[PDB]
Amino acid sequence: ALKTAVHEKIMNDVVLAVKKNAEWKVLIVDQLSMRMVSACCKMHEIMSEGITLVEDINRRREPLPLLEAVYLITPTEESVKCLMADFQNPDNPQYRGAHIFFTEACPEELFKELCKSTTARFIKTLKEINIAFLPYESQIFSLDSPDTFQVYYNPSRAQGGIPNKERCAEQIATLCATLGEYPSVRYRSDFDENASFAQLVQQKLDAYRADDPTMGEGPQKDRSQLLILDRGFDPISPLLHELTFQAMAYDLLPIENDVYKYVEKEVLLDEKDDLWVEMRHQHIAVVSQNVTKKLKQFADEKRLSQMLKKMPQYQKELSKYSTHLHLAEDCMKQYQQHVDKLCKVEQDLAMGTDADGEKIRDHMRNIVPILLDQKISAYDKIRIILLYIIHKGGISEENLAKLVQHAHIPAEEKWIINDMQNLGVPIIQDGGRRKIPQPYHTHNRKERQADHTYQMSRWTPYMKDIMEAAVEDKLDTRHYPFLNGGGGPRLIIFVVGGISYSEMRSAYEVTQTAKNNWEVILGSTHILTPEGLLRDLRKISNP
Amino acid sequence: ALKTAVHEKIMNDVVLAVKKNAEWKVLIVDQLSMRMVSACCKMHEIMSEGITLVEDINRRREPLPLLEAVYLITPTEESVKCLMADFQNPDNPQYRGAHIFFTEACPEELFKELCKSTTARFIKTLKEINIAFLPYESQIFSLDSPDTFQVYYNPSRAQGGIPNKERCAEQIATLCATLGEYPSVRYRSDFDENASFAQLVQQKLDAYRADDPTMGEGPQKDRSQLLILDRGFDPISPLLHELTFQAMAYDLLPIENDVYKYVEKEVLLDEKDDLWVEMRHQHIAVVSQNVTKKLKQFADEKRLSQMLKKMPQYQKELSKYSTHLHLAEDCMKQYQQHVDKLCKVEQDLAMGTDADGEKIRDHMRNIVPILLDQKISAYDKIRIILLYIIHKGGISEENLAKLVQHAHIPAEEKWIINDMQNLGVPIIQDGGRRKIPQPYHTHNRKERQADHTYQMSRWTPYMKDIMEAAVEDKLDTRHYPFLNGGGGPRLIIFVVGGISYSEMRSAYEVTQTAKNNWEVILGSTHILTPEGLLRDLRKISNP
Repeated sequence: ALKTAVHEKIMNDVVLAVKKNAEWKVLIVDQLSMRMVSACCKMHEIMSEGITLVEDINRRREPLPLLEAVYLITPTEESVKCLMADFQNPDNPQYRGAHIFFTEACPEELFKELCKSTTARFIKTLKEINIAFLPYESQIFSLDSPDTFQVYYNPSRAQGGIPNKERCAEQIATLCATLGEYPSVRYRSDFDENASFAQLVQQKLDAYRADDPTMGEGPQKDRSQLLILDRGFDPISPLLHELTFQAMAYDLLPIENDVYKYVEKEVLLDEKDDLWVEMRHQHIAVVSQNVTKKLKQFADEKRLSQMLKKMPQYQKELSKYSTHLHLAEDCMKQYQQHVDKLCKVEQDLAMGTDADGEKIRDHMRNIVPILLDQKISAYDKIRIILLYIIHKGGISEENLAKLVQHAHIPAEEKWIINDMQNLGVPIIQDGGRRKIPQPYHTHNRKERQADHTYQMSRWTPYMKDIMEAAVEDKLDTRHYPFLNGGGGPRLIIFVVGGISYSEMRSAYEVTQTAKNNWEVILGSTHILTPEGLLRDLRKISNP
Repeated sequence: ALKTAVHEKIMNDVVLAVKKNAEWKVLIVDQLSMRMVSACCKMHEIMSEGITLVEDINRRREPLPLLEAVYLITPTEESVKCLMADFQNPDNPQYRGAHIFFTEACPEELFKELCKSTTARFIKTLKEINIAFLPYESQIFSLDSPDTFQVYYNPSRAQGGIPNKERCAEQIATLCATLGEYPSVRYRSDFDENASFAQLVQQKLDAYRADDPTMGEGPQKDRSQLLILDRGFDPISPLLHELTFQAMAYDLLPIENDVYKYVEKEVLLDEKDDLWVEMRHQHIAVVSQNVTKKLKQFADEKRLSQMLKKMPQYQKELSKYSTHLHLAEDCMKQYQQHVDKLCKVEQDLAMGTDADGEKIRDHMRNIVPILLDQKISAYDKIRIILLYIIHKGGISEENLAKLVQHAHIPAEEKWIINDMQNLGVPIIQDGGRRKIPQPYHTHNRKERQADHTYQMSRWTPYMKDIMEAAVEDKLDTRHYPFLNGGGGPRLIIFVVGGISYSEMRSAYEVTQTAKNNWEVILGSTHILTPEGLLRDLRKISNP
């Protein structure tokens, strides 16, 4: 797991490497850093390694003059300045000394400014653990750089983007490093910025191979490939209304920064929550169902001072079981409120052949009735239109202008449809240009029987197709060439422009199947969400 | 059950008697009324009888001009005024008309004030269901008159008490009525006010027999007895630190008006809570234990629109299971914090023979060490001292003065010990008076093997002894005579001065055992609590 890799560094290269002589220190982390720490290890392991306290470099906290401090922060202005402040004045510093562990090489501009600080004296250590990415999940990582979307798709952003682009490379490089992998680069050639990008990625990791010959060590590690994909390789998947717990939850519910508040108790959906890790990839159809089947299975495993301890945790269990039903409930509600409705139109559009493989009255049918539905929202309608246009392979400046009217889609959201083009997708019918392909459409992909256990869930992400090929070592190269030559093992896929939970799900499935011992790791600039993707297209024409 | 009796009236004399012509009405209840309603019937039965809504006469609620309203309230100023306000102005009343069902005959002073109100017009009905008591539990009722304690034990309250005393009679009379019982009166003769009181009780229920010959109808109802006891019949039980869930909970936790708030969600411990009804009478030793054994047993009994309903209640279940553990936890904590400690001294004192039937170093031993314990509280110490004095059968003005000092018991609480005497209990050794008995002491009661499964729980309330006799029809009469002659069936015990949960528990046990089909119903002026009893003795010398 990528999870394990990070967990390793944090303990073996930070907490333990500093733990010395029955003493005590404070652990200072920031926004991002705390994120990954809290994703790979539990305080327990940390606190019980000489870490009396843990807290945010920013949020001001109480001084501890006689204690060494371990700073595990990112080379950002904010953090570095907050650091410099903690020792902005000797003869009154807080924390006896300072052990600095940067998340990634520090800017020579900032680094140099730190060396000319009153803080330079207290610095007893100075390293960086090379972790420019967030271990979002066991098999998923995020560069947390949603702006790259712009850099990549906003025309008036091209020049003055290299900085941003290569930082992603840099970031991606540390993912490979942290995994002890020196993979073969491949990229979808149907979009040009890809090859260009593919380069920086190589260069960045060539450099990493230098500072460590262990990167890509014997065994299977060599059959490993790093495939770079652009968002345009599949505009459908990211738009659909998925009905698997995790996928669905984040689309219909208001879950800010992975935290689900409900009717006020709030809970964080995280790797740490075992239940969540075992439910996120399941159909609402059976969620509530299996959730309770789990509750019991749990009870059967519980059959005066030593007991007054078995309690605090027995309470925790019950709570998980409540929030998940409670979570799966909010879902089931929203579905009936209007979603099932859209799921029919959408599936038919993405499948090209509804439930019984017919065709459809495509051109202005099923659509309009929905587009008028006064209950359905603006974005819901935009999603249905895009999927619609995508199916037609394009549409006239005219017709499009029509659909947009029957939907009463505001002016401010009008362009979102249009810009989808910047990703490669053919939206405006003629435009008098060079024809554009669509590898993601059902008809151009290997057939899969039309026996889907659920009708509202008929679609499969092209992404999965791609994985299943790469894994069985049969992914075409006129479309997904190797940077030059080549061809765990580990399959590293990177989508510049965001990825969907359905795609994240897929990685898991492929990884937990005919896996020739293969493991698929999906990562991206950011984690996408239907409306998220929409807001993202929006920023190109209205930043 | 007394439960059934009340349930009957509420439906057959209120909800049904008003349910007419496919229409709808609102049910308006108050603090007390809602209590008993929620103890005898579930909304289901009510809501599905033309009761669209139920709510508190006080808490202001929305108007429903075209709906009749059914008021089931008590003849109190608060309620009657709130009523009079609902129609304080015609041409803008809320609720088309009004059906008033008083809990008990309304004061001619208040009643008369209601007749001269703008509300008099809207009154389409006016009755009272004759319930001058609180059906606390399935087998316990309370007159909710804690002041009677004073009337009975405060010397300077005797004259000018008859009013209060006979209202209790009146109240007790309606308990017998509501139960269709015309029982034989008996009273502990060792305390004089008893016979005196016994009288009013007879008279009050003679009167009730008049207005209804059905009171005491054939079958077993005639073997039924109403035994009147004074608090002094057992000063021990009420002082002990009981370790059965309910008993314990109310003593160590801060549970105002039967509502347990914890760490803020709050919950009401009530007959309606099935779990509570099945746990209140159990030893902490096994509470948490059986509680979880129940959780599972529940899960095994749960194995998309019709399901989005099975949810709202499945959530309720989980919550019960949490609050009870959570409740039983707060208990287990307190126990270790200091209680176990006291439980040893106390038990030894009340038993006269600790765990292994020895004797003890009684006179100033075990006591003092505790009396100094800076952790233990003032009341805890007072409890230990009383139990101590009670064991000695009394103590010198001197010694008592000593104990009180080693304990640093404030002046304000000093007398509580002394006044315990007003109840008959011999506290000041000599006093130069007529010797006083103690029927409750272990040695004067039938033997019971010293094989108590728990050491901290060795004591049995004399009260139980009394029941087990009356039931097997063998209760002595030189001490518990019949008002004159005589001798369900139903055993009605009434303690003037409060009753303990341990005693409440006992009634159940006796009722659910060798019961010759007998049922024991325990009732009192109020429900006692160790510190409660203390505060009660306090008011005699410092009202």
